[PDB]
Amino acid sequence: TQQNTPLADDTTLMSTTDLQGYITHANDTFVQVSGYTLQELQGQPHNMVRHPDMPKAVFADMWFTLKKGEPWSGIVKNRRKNGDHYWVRANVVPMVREGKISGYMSIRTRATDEEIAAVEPLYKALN
Ligand SMILES: Cc1cc2nc3c(=O)[nH]c(=O)nc-3n(C[C@H](O)[C@H](O)[C@H](O)COP(=O)(O)OP(=O)(O)OC[C@H]3O[C@@H](n4cnc5c(N)ncnc54)[C@H](O)[C@@H]3O)c2cc1C
Repeated sequence: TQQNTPLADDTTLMSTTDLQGYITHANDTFVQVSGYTLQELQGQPHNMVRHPDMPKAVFADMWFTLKKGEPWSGIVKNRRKNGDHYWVRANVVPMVREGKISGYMSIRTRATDEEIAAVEPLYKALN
């Protein structure tokens, strides 16, 4: 199925990746919503969650901003294990340890559907 899974108001997905984007930890809500357990996520890139409809230009601008040491945010469409889609607004922030960017943490809330209708014409003009 490709249908939408409506998320609750308190939905707060949080995860941590290394400098190459491979997941190092994931909170319990990310495990429940994504359908993947913690051990299946650890040591895996964050693209197993990526929905194929998401443009390449969205992630290219994120890593350009992240590699500059700056935080990034945007409306993201994700994919579950069964394959249902759910929109979020990712808030990826570079993690700094001893003056060095050690990784990136992100807190993903539920996307208001009005942010979806504003990027869908832009997303089909991006990829
Ligand atoms: C903390 C964190 C949380 C994330 N959460 C999500 C999430 O919830 N959903 C989601 O879909 N993605 C998420 N991502 C992005 C994920 O890691 C992938 O980069 C994304 O899915 C795109 O990878 P891809 O190979 O599928 O597409 P690609 O074809 O690789 O993406 C297009 C462009 O992305 C750029 N890019 C991707 N990875 C890198 C990299 N490591 N270094 C430099 N440039 C790069 C390249 O310029 C490339 O041309 C997250 C990343 C981080 C760091």
